[PDB]
Amino acid sequence: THLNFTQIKTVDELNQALVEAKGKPVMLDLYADWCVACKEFEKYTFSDPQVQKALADTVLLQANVTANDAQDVALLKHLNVLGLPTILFFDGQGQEHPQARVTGFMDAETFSAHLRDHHHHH
Repeated sequence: THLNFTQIKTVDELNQALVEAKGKPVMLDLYADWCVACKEFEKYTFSDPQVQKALADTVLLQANVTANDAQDVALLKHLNVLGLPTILFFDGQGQEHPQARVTGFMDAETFSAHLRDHHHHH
């Protein structure tokens, strides 16, 4: 099984997705078909009900940079991404918190702990 991502391609598209998500946290997954740890996230981590349920109230975005085309490269540069896998997290105000970035494989337990570490105005 698999998470329900919304694809974005460009910097502009990311920004409008963040505008529409405003009020809910966001996770942006940076993916490529050739990225082994990205496939491992799908196999071991995003497939785990604990992770799925933990992410149920998060807007999930994905950028597929497989081609490394001009738009992909501009997005990666804009986000100061150094390589894959990278997962970024934005709060409900749209602010990215760099300490939350995930830049290597994490199993379900580790990823869930990362996610843990604003609900109904609390």
